[PDB]
Amino acid sequence: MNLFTPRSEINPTTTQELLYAYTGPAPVAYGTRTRAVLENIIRPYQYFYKEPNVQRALDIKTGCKEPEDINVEGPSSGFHTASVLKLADNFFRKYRPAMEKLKYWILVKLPKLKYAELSKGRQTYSFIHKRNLPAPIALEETVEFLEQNLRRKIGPTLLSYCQAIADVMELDETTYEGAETYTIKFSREELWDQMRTLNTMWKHLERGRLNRRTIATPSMLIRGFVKIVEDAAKEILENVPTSGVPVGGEEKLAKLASKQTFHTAVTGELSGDQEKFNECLDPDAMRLMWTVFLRKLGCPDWIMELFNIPFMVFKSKLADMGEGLVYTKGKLTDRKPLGEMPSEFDDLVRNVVGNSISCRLGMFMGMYNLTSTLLALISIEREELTGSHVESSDDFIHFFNCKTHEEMFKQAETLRLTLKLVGINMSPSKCILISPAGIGEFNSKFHHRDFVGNVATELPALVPNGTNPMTDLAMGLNVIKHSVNTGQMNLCTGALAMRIFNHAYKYAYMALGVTRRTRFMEENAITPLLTNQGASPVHSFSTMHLDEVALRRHLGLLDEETLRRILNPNNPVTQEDYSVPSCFKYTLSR
Amino acid sequence: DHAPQMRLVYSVRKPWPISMTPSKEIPLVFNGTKLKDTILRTRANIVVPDYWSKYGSQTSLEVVNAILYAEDLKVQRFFSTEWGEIRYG
Amino acid sequence: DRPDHIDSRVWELSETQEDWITQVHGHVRRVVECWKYTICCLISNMHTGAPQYDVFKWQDRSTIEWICSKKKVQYPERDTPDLYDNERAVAYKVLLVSDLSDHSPTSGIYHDLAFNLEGEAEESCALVLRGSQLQDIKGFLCRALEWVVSNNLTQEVVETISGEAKLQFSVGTTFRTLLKRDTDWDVIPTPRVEPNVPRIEGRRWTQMKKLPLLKEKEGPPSPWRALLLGADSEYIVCPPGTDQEAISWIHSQSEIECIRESKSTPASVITCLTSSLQSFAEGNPVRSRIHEDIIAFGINKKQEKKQSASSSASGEWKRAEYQVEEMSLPPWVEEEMVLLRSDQEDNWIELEKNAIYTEVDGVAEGLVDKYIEIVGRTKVASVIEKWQIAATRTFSQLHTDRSRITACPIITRDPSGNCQFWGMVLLGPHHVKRDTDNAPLLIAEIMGEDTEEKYPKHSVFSLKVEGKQFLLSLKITSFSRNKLYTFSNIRRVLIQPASIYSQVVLSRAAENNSLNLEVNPEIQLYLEGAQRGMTLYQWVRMILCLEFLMAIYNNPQMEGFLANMRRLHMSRHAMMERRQVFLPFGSRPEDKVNECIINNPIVAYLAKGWNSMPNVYY
RNA sequence: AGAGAAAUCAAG
RNA sequence: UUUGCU
Repeated sequence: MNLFTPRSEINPTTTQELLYAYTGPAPVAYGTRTRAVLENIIRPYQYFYKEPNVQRALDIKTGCKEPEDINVEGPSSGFHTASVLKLADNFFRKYRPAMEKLKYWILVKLPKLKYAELSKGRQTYSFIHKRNLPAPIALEETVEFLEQNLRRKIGPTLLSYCQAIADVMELDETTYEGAETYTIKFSREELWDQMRTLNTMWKHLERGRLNRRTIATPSMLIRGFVKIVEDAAKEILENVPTSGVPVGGEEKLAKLASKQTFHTAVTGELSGDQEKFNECLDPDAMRLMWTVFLRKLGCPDWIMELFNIPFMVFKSKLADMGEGLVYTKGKLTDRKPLGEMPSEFDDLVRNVVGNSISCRLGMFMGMYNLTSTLLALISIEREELTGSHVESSDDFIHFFNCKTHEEMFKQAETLRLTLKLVGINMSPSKCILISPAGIGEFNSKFHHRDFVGNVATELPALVPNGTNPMTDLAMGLNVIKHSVNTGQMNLCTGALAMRIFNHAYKYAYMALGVTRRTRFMEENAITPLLTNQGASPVHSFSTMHLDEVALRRHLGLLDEETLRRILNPNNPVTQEDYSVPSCFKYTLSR
Repeated sequence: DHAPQMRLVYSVRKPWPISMTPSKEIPLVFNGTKLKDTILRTRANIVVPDYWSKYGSQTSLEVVNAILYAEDLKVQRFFSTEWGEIRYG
Repeated sequence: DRPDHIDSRVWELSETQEDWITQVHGHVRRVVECWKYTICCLISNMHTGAPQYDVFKWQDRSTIEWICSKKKVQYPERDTPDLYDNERAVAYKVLLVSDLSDHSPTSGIYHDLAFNLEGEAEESCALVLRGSQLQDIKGFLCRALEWVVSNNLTQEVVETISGEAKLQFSVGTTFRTLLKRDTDWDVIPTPRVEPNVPRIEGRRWTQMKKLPLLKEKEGPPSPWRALLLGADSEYIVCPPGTDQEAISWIHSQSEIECIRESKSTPASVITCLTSSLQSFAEGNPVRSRIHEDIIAFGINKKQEKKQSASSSASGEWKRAEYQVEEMSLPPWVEEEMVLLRSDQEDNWIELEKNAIYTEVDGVAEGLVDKYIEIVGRTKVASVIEKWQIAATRTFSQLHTDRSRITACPIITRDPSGNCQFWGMVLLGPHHVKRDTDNAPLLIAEIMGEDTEEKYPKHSVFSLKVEGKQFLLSLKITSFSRNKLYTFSNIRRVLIQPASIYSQVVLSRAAENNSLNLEVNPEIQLYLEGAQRGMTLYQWVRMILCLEFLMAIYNNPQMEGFLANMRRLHMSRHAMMERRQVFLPFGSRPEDKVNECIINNPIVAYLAKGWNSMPNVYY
């Protein structure tokens, strides 16, 4: 590790990219996820009271509590209603033009949203087939079920989809005609349970953690409301300087890094992450914040009901427990659902509903990212906190500019306390304040003085995508160029990545050594003229964006006869991608 | 979708990886190498594009220029630009 | 009193064109009408020689009649048009609506030119007009919307240009009952509590005076656990030829006898190797199952262990708890680091150079060439090539279910063409249904030296080829397909050390304002104490070796350790600059680091390296 | 046996 | 399933 700590030429911040092993295989999660899911579900209740009382905390509907119950030494799970109201009002009053842009989105963009965009999400657990299916098929099935049970043609607009859902929910019972004609029945309670059931799954390939953690997805019946709320959150977040949303992070971080006083004040840089970020928030606080925003916006009442419905359904959620907890009887091993045998999660046995567990507090990762970020950001608004703040969901960096060290420490503790106030706990061991400011880390970007190194979380897969030679070359060069101009690779590393990708791409298409393709080209005297044919590369660091065929033609490496043979549209081999069609644009069988 | 990415090397090395439409301009065998498969679109091997590049049916240069105009514009724009003395600082 | 993008004459005319105070909207109506007339003026400002168009609205009916008589058109009184192109003799009304696409035909008398609120226009209308006027209209409407949002008139403007909206959502009664089951508030929450932010008594922030120490675990030294070997990898040199010829040559001249037998890899398993080699010499990498294969690839071991466990079913069910066996930094990590940076007589990184067209291209290619020359002739490069070849050949045989033993030789070639047999990888009978399934492998490799404590589970045999002696280590492994694919392109490990080298060289060039691609200054590091630094080339080589080992030993422990060590690296950097590090209440980053120090020998090596550095800066 | 890590493969 | 990335 001392080898990664330079003391000359460069600094440890420069070598921060060495503290990465993404070139190795990412870990995977094995077998049952029930333990992780139950731990995530039980964490909120153990933190609600300073003295862990899970049973007493299992009856709380709205996770609201007085400031006397907020644990300032450990994680807290509740929220302060009055604090949430006042902070949301302050956020509205500060970023008023952002509120105006949100109102424009609501009064113009929101009505025209098309429900087809709902078919671009994770695999959905159909409430009829009882098995996960891709998003488009699940959307089609849900739409057909709605039309069959309502006897109407649901309009293309997304609000029509949401109103259709809210109407079917009024039906005392529903039926679905399968298609293979098999009938399926639903009681109002059964459909309500299906809609409020979140299906869990391991988060695979997640680097940077020792323990595997799960994620959850909602049903297709409530995904419309979730999309509406998330789009509104994105629209508001795009117009605030405190957000970490995928915005011009270079400009934002450079602007905050340049911030300095007249050299007499005290500057501090606090880099941190929130602990149990999802496992402490309460949807009631989120919906109250949204309601405050909308009411201050002068929005109609049906808009507020539409925005509140998804959080209401999330409050009465049902988390899928997976397969069960593992038990051993001597040398055997068996999975058993919670309830049959004693376990550390016995307190939650009363919440079991079939194979799903009911929980009102807490949240699951991967459902409300932008709303959680908004909830975190509203906390920062108050007179005490006069510093800058950037938040990307669970990561955050704050810049204090105070008159004295005492004011800086008071502001830091006030920031921590306010986050606790809205239900967000900064991981004390993961929070570090440097004074004077100048050194920090945030969103895998490491800032030192006036230099921000954007360390890539993952290396680009420097291999062909598998579509076809021309498309693969174009995509790979584009990926390398994007990773270069984002600061993740300088010119030398960009050229090296180009060479590595070139070698991998040539190998994948049998052009590097003695193969069937090269043997055929040698026997019949087919001089290699393209990169995938074995010809020397024509692209360079400066020409990573051009197309290979045009570049070769301009440089004289391709002749009019070869171009006419290659670019003949009558060849039987024919099928952002800007590769011109050619005989080398074939399609693989399987 | 990493599935095609991890299947390319195996896919390319299959006996008949390429799928192409039937066409008599592609011979059954050339110099002792089987090109197309008359299985019950048809299937061809990875050497078919190279054989075409060497012996395909040439098209009019007008079609080539029409196809390549968009990318040649960018190539010419790049090569026409003049880059000043590279600095260090 | 007026937007900065509104002129005076148009403003005064709009104020006097109608009685705006008797309508629902007293202000925004004037603004939108002025916007329409300003668009008309801007479009009519341009010319071909005559002006492109001409303003018609807001003028007396006399000119309307004159134009109708002359310019071959008729204009009624109800909805007077605004624009008319004489070059095309077509009448257009430039109306702006919020609906970018939905433009219902109000009338079929003439074509209608509907424009978006943000500047856009219809689907098949902007083509007729030129480009500059479209850009002007876009900019004007963008500025209009900017002013509207600045003055909080979004809803008023939407009402003005869209009439009135409607309640497009409603919630039933039973659905409300369902929704209000698990929350104390109604669908529209109205907590009857005055908004207020209370004051909470927190805890003070402690200073980090000294950097923490990482726990060093005790127990058996960690043995080698990578897929293949590292610095202890060798090869047999064979005459040039195909893989089949090289394997046949190896098989013909080979007397294999066990030196050291491990219980995990019984010596009988050697029969699975030779029988495979022979088959690969005859042109059939896939071979029929034999008796020894059962032990080699754990065939039916699932049922065997199921029965051996059910035999002890007399007991009570207990919550299955797991224990990961702690282990200490084995002594072979430093030896591996030393041997990985040893020199080689050949360059093992032969990547085709890119083309050079620009000075930047030349500089980049020079930097890459220098880096390859620096790290190309090291043992680590040869081991990387061996790993990549082995992983590729093994992963290419996992795309179809197979109940027969496959042969995947590890053979490279020197520039002269001589074959280099690093070893062999036999793939057992596999049925790949999930991409994360563990395929069974019997991996044989050529070793340089054998250590029982380092390779406890390997069986080492002697191998005599034309007099020359070699050690052949056999290991019964089970490896994931995903990890095999990841190692199939392990060549990416060369990027990070390349990043460090290029950054150092470019920093020196900037400081001197003149690139020197042959500079290797002294890098001061916290070394044992005998020396106080290293050259840039040696440091790059050491970084490459350590990064290769980290990639090979990348598991959740390594990921967590590296993720949680960045905080302490930043803290050390801050202390080195005489900055101050402050911590919240009950903070212990060292605990987060220590949670991930259990088994990984490379993690233990890095932790020991961290502990050796000074933990106080004065 | 083995791979591995908080629980799964070593077929069905 | 025929076997050649320094």
